[PDB]
Amino acid sequence: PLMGGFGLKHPPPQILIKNTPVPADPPTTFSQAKLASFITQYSTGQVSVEIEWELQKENSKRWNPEIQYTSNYYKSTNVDFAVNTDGTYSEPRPIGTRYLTRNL
Amino acid sequence: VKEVTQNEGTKTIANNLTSTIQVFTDSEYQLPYVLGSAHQGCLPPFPADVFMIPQYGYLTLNNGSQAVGRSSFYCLEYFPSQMLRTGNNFEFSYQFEDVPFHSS
Repeated sequence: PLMGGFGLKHPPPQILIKNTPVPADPPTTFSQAKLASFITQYSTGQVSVEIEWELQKENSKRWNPEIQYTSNYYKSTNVDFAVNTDGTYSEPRPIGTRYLTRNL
Repeated sequence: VKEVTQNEGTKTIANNLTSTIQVFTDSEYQLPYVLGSAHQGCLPPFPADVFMIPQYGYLTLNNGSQAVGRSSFYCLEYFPSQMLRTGNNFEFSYQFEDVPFHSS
């Protein structure tokens, strides 16, 4: 994929969900038209998704130290990747996956 | 293995029977692979020639003459190697991965 990712021919199947419509009271005399009056309704719940991953361990004889992703050592008004005073979560910067090195 | 010394202008060479050499093959491909750049130093075409073994070096990421943080430094003594004296010999075998016939 050009955005980056894992191109799949059979990707994870998309999951669709809907509230089953519940009609408001129909008239007492039959009518051909479909029922246009419904009960205002919504649902809530809990969802869980668990992905197993396969890792390729880094095996390298490089002598000197790598470059690692490290949080800022210096003080700050609030922790990065954590809530602020108002409870708003925030992610301060995009984090790529390439800090290790290999030989080309 | 032969030691050579200089006394004034004369030269003299002599066996050192206790001396060793170190040989390893990099079979995990963990080093800069510098073969295939068509450098000199191959075995001579003609079986009766004696050839000098070329020096190993490698290049790494730079900016100008300076080095960047991803620059790797490799210490070749940090591998297991086999130390051979004059009575010892060395061997290894290798099996090519399937490749298309060169079409001649």
